[PDB]
Amino acid sequence: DFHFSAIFQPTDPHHHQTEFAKVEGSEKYVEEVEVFGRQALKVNPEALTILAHRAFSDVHHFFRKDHLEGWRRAIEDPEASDNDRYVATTLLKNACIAAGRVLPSCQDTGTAIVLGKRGELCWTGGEDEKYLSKGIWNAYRYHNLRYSQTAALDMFKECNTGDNLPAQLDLLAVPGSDYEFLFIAKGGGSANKAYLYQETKALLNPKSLRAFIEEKLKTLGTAACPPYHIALVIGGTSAEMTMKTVKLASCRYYDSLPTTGDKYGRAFRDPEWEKIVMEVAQKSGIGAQFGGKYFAHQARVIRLPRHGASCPVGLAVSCSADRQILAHINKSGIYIEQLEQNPAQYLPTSVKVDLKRPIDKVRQQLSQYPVGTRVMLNGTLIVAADIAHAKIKEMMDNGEPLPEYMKTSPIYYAGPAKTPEGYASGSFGPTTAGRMDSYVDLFQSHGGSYITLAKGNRSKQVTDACKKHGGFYLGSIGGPAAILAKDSIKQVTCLAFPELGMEAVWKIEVEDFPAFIVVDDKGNDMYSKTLA
Amino acid sequence: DFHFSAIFQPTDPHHHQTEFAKVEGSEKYVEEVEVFGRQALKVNPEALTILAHRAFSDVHHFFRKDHLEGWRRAIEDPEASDNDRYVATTLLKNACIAAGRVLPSCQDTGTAIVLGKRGELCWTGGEDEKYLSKGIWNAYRYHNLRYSQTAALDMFKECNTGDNLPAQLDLLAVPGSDYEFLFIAKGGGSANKAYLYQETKALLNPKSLRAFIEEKLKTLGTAACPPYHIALVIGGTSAEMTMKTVKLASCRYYDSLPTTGDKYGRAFRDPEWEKIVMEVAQKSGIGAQFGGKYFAHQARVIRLPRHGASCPVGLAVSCSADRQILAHINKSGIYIEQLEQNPAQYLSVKVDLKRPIDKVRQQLSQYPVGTRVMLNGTLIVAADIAHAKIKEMMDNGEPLPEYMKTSPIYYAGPAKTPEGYASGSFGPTTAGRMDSYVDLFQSHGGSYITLAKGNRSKQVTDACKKHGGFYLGSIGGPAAILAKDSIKQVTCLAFPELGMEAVWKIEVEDFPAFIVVDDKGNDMYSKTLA
Ligand code: SF4
Ligand code: SF4
Repeated sequence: DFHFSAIFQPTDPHHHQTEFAKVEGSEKYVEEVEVFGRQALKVNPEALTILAHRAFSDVHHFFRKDHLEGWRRAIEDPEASDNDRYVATTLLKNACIAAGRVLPSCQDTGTAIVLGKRGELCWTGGEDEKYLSKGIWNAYRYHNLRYSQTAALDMFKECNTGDNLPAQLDLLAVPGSDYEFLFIAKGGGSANKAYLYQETKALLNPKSLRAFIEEKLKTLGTAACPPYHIALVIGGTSAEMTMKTVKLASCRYYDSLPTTGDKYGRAFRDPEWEKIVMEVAQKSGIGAQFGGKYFAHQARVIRLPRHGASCPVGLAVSCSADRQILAHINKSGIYIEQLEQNPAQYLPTSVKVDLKRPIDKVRQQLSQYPVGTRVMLNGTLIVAADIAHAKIKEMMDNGEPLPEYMKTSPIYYAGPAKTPEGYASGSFGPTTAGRMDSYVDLFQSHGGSYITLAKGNRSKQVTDACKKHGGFYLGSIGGPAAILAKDSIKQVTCLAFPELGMEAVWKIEVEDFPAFIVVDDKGNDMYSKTLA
Repeated sequence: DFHFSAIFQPTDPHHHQTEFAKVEGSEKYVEEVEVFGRQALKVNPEALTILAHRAFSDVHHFFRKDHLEGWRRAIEDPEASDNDRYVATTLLKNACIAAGRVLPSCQDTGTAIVLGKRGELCWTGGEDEKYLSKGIWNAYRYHNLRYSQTAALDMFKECNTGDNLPAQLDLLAVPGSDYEFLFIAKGGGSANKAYLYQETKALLNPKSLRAFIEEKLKTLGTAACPPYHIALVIGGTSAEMTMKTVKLASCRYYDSLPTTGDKYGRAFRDPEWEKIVMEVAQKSGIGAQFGGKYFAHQARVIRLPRHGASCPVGLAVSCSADRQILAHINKSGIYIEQLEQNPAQYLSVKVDLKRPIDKVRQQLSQYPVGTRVMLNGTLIVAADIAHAKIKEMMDNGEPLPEYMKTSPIYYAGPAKTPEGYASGSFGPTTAGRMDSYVDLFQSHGGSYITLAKGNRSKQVTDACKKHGGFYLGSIGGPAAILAKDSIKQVTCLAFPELGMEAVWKIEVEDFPAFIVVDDKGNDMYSKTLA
């Protein structure tokens, strides 16, 4: 006989385990009515604007307790490495700055994602996408965030949209008369560490699956600012469903699923395999960015049904800029998840490098030290990320020289958020280094980019380039954009390509800017053992 | 100033370009009403059951014109190879048999996927998932389809659900008072050829993008029964959004998008790059399964906005079992897309298996790869779970079973047998998924001859050379004509609890195949899919 079984059967579908705050007076936006014997809720669509505006403000200044507790664990665990403790302390101090509500926790204020669940009898007037987008627009326009969206005018010609739109608006039709939401401000670096694998039944045994996990976790590297919330989804009804599920799992949205399967194919969380993922992450030695135990805060593993011919697998992370917030609109008004507004309660050796010297003397100083050495940088950085590198390569392909401004100072891969009134800099942490790997040998062959500063492990071509050309790659801590702006970045000026907005080439002056020597001029790489 | 711009701005959002038939009497399930001054629609949820049942019945017996036209093009084009024409003719003849409404076009009757768009003022009572699922359950239970869904009792212990549930039910909240749908019966093999790449700005130039397309298309191989509808999505707001978009593009759901971008980041189809994809597909020589020009029916390329730090890319195909139906419910009733009910308007070495296997191997050794053969005799049928169970038995010290040593191994899983028929639809599954077993099984005295579809990895070529084996490629997709004309007896041999994934013993006549891998290190795909 027919038995309907929903794939997802959370025991807490409305997220009662989360603490919510009411938006004061917001009952004025809703009215209970009855039509054809059924209870319905009229919702003024301005409620959607108000809610999205608050969500995409709050999430940039505060974190959940589970995330903060993870950093505290990395500080207090005797098994944490010294670098684990240093990185987690830096990230907690960054969170304390961000809680001042001026500087966002990361310069990459993300793509705005809305998962909405509109009841059959929740009546908004139907212009939900426009009103949510207006709230998002307000959040990014009137706060010190960043416009991160790139429009395609044609296949290759691009421009920044200038407002962090469009958003990803996934509005679902569900039972009832309420409107439920998950808002995510998703960083690009962690979005890029969402991977889909097309596997088979041959994977589905303990030995094969553990070996697969060990291999795939290393491909995350440190490129998305660990400690990570790691999510792994085994199975699914389509690739897109697997990838949606792994995103939501990384946001802890599926924490209340059953922990056993059944003959109807329901989804389940698998605590045994979560523990295995954590053991693999800890034993990998990758650590909280620079070697140790704290590659991961926690793990979520969701097993899904599959077509017999298929086994899609999703792997994804939430990075240090772990930013999501639940909300709902009901007969009592607008409710939004309460994040931790006092992160300070979770709080309990270097070589000084003067960059205000000829770059060849800086190279000479760095050559004295092994990979893993912590340095403190003082002086000028030239800032250039993806679009600037591509434009400069295009100029060189058309016969122009590498610009002189690429030869005078170390190159910092970064893109700043907007500058608060009275501040020298907005949040201004590093970009993922690996995306620039194809340029390093070329630029060094033309006399520049001998020292680069960014975050994440890099490919072998960069290690080889630095050995051939007497170069270095310095790893900033990834994620602490607010404390870097507040304490280290003293002056920012636009140097080239002003038309590119935040993706222009900048000239910045820094003090006490921490980094580790990741790649030296001798063929060595701090990550060569843990990310072999 | 603020300007809202939806990412997707089709000029034909309601699919007016599609022809629909109304389900007779279905106005009884709907009532137009007015609530607080706006137009609304009451829908009896039984309409959802009726609609899903009809959609997931019709789609297994009929195709769209764009798909059928592609097979005709492959036959009529002087530049098509002989193998292109042979494969396209076989697939058209298969479609003619499926249009008899008894045998489905493919044994893999797919995962049931529903994209639904429920208007704000379309009121069903809210139990939409249950009522849609009942209609799907009805379609798979009361017709000669297949139960393809595998439930996980724990991480590794699995069972077939026995009813082709659960479905993928993606129900969206949209403006208005109607209910619009795309139903997809998605085969596993083409589902597996949905790929996500995480790229960078360094890809976004003509030379790099062309080279990327040329490399990634080859990774599709023939493993999802081409000619393909190829979809490519460049950009997206997340990996899952890129992958949803490439799925929908492959279903021609986004055909009416704009063809230029703007400063607000709207999605667009890119005809220039569609033409480039088609040029790459034709020049690859991969062909309609066995070399030629007809790797692809057509291409869809959608360019999306992206976060400056990100460039997700999706690549996906619709296979020979190209199965989707549009539908809508409105104040007049239930409307369902009309597919082509008259596909007919669009129109070797004999190998006796009734011998010791060593004699069959000796005969096959006389011929080069690319030779077309006709098989007559017993095939032993075993796919993914059966292979895993047999490996496990051997790892625990048990023999390779006798039934892996007597006959060619056909990798397949049958659909249900119609009353009065010898066999349900019964075409091949993708060979590559069994590659990890070939050397092992041959080392232990069996699986010397395998029969399936798709190009295989180098380990299989090496195994067949080391052990004196062969891989035979059936045409991929023509499951109904194979069942009607070639399969004479079917018996479950082992592991009956696995449903369609049991081991079967079948007796066949006139079963066509090509020698893809021989016993000498040669592979029919080595030039085109190196
Ligand atoms: S820089 Fe790091 S913390 Fe910020 S969004 Fe990118 S991956 Fe996340
Ligand atoms: S066997 Fe071929 S035609 Fe049938 S669903 Fe699989 S890929 Fe598609």
